[PDB]
Amino acid sequence: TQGLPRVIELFEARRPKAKAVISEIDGVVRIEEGEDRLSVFVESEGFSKEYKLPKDARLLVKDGDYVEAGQPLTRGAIDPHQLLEAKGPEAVERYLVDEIQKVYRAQGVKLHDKHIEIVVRQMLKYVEVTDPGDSRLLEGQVLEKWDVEALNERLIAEGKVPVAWKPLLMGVTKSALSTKSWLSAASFQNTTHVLTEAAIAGKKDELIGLKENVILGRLIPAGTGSDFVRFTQVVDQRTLKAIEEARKE
Amino acid sequence: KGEDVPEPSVPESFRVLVKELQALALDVQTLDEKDNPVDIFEG
Amino acid sequence: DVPSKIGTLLDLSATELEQVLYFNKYIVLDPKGAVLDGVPVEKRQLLTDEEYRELRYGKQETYPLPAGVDALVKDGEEVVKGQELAPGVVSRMDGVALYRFPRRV
Amino acid sequence: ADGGKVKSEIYGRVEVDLVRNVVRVVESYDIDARMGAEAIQELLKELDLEKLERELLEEMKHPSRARRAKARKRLEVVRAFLDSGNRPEWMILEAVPVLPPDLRP
Repeated sequence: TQGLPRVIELFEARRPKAKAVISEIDGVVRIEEGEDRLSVFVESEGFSKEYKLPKDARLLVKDGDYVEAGQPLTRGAIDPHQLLEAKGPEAVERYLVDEIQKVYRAQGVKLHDKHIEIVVRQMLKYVEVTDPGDSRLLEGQVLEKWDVEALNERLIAEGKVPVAWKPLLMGVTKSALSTKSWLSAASFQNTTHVLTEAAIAGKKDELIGLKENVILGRLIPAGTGSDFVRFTQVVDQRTLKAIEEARKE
Repeated sequence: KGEDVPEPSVPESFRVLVKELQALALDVQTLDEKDNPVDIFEG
Repeated sequence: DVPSKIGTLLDLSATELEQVLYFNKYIVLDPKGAVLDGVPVEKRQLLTDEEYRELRYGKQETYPLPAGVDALVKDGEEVVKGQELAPGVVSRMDGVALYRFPRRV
Repeated sequence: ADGGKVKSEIYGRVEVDLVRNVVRVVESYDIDARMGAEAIQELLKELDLEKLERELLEEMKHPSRARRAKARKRLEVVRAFLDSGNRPEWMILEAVPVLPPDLRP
């Protein structure tokens, strides 16, 4: 796949068309039988992995090749889900960006990597629990919501658990819905449930992002509306010596 | 008059939100920085 | 809702159970159900429209008889389910019989 | 009757039959099977919460382990409730509020 379908395919982060095989472990190569069914082996002393290939498989490794864990073996797309859990979230990040730009580049567009970088960061924004601290061990939680409950339950009030987590590859749209903010979660198709679930629990918003604030018509928390700037006041010289004449009476 | 437009302190569409919700139950209550109920009505 | 937010906090097997408890006949044996039925009372669980009648207000099923025909059962008699009360009617319930308004003294 | 004598052996409403000179007790218990939304409303109003937090934090250490995800999906709601403050009785309204006139003119 190429063009705009591919750009979606990456952001949405889906098992792509042409799920090119990638070695689960590093070792040596051992391709066998080009006729009946075709298969590539990855093997060392100890582990020995067998990957059965469609035949129509356009693999580009000749026999007895040395190999690296998570490195493509059959050519085509990598299932960025298989990559994550087999090479890393950081490593996944750098793949995605590199691969989207690939389309935009080859059609002819120039645009900064740091742009795509920002979105890919959100595609990773989430984590699933292993052995919890004050919840159930199946929950999907924001990475830096469970950061105050990690190296702070150890920075002062130590005890219980730092909470063990695992990274998760949310696909842009699915990373959209799972937001702390009932306000924005509402706009989406199922509005009852958000408002149901959310009301049962104390659920406060905080109005971190933008969409949320717009929904209530509040003043956007960016630019002229960013706390960092908005509070700035301005006074005149003659006016400032109208405070020297009035603050010690 | 020739005055520098308004400064719409609380947007109507906020008040209309709070209420449509109340008419369904669901408390919906506002809070300031330090975290004490603030109130957006009073009209 | 999608999971059934009330019909979780009291089990109430998803819905149907939770759904019948106003319209679709059926009553829930709220507190301290102290009865029998097939087994003892099912406490935090449903019960049919007939089940409540049999349990508090009592089952008093009338056994009406055609004029001219003499019945079978005597005055003080414990009559069982499947036992013929008359050559005209049967007993759907296990209970004692009596003469409500006679025709021949 | 007969002073401290003839004892009743069954749970039941009573009939006194002065013609028959017999007392009868009808098999019916004093169950409190209310119905409608008050039934469910009552059922939640009589529900200890942190006790149900124990019933399920003790449903994690000694379960049969066949459909454990069912008791888990119950916990979500329970703890969500428990920490929020929401008396889960307010899921059945006493007063329905009315939206102002010209918010639906």
